[PDB]
Amino acid sequence: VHRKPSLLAHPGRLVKSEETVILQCWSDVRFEHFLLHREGKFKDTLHLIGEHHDGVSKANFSIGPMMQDLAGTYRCYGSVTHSPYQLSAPSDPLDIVITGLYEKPSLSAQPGPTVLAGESVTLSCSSRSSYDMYHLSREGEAHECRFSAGPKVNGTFQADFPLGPATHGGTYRCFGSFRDSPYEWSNSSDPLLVSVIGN
Amino acid sequence: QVQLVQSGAEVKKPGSSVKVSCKASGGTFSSFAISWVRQAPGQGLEWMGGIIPIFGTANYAQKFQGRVTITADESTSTAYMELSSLRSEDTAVYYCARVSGTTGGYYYGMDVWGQGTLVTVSS
Amino acid sequence: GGSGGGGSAIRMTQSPSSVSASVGDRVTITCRASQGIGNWLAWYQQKPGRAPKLLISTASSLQSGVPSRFSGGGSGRGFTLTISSLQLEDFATYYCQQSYITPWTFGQGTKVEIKG
Ligand SMILES: *[C@@H]1O[C@H](CO)[C@@H](O)[C@H](O)[C@H]1NC(C)=O
Ligand SMILES: *[C@@H]1O[C@H](CO)[C@@H](O)[C@H](O)[C@H]1NC(C)=O
Repeated sequence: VHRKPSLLAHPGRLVKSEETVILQCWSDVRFEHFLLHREGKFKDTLHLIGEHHDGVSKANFSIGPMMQDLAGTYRCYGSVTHSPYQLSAPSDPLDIVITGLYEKPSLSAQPGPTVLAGESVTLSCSSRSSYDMYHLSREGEAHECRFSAGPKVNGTFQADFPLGPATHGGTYRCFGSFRDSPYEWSNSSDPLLVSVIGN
Repeated sequence: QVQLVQSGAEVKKPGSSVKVSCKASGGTFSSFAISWVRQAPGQGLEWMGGIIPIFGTANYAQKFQGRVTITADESTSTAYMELSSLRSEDTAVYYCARVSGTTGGYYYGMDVWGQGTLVTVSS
Repeated sequence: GGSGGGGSAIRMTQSPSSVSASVGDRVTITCRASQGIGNWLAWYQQKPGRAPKLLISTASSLQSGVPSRFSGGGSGRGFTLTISSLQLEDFATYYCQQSYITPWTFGQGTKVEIKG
């Protein structure tokens, strides 16, 4: 029974195809060895000996030129021992997704892209592709997943994201995904800038 | 001097089940990621599946999922492959090999191999 | 090719299907992919009975104990394997494998034979 190693991703959990992302496990407890498990299309466990600085052990795992297999729920385990790998509690799960595999969707803003403060804005994401689910990203990273609507009268598959009352602007992007390949996402929606005018 | 010893050649009837053993020597069993490759008269080489390194779980190919289970035991230092429903076309030589790893999570190749076990599905 | 059910099995088309040549000879084997596997290709050699042996990894990296006459190159979707000086022990069947996406696929294979 050991404390959960903390796993984070630099730059972010969204990684483009043929691009590189770094995943780091840090823990106040000092493990000589760090382990990382992926659940998905390709299950693999990667080992790197821990680097001990200050009073916190850390380890930088590199996910290479991004491909489909390297996407999934990554969990980091730690061990002070060597051969038996007496293992720590699982890290909090981190889902790494690949972007750019499928066609790009479209992002709209009702009422409008530029809005006064307090006026609630509901961004919407639509595409002709039969995407089962749409995902929204603010400033390069967000966690808002909503299911797609049925084949709309216009022939579209759409999901409405209610941002709520807007006081701080931001650049939002939208991605599309299927149920069969959950951690495999589409191209990026052309960025939309919510602009707040305040008096 | 990492080398792999496979179980002896076996001959079974259609509908039966076959279990092939892959003995590991020359290193830590947990570090190795072992995969099973089938060479059939009519099929050059096919990757049936493999075991993940440390935790011993398995990835399977879609064609062979449902009839193939790949297991391992650390104490035995041996991997196993089991074909549930034998079919006449499954007659082939079955190899076990360690797939090497490299930077970025990629695996680049299968460096070590085994002598192979031949199953012959005869009525 | 692509139908929204994910990346279909990366299909390797290997060439030639068979070759007969002499000793001290040069022969080239080409391996083509459906998708782009980068440099993540491998060439294997299998002599009869004996298990297949890895010769070249990472498209161009040669494993230990491999003669320099065995040389291979390529990138993206096109790859080659060039044996500069053919020798008797070289005569066998050669395969190519993709190490990119999980559906790990091998080429059909190329057979090298001595005429004598
Ligand atoms: C991991 O990489 C990040 C980004 O460059 C860096 O800030 C951090 O110090 C690295 N950690 C280690 C242990 O090298
Ligand atoms: C994604 O966008 C890029 C440009 O950023 C384009 O080259 C590529 O073809 C797009 N992919 C799809 C599937 O539409």
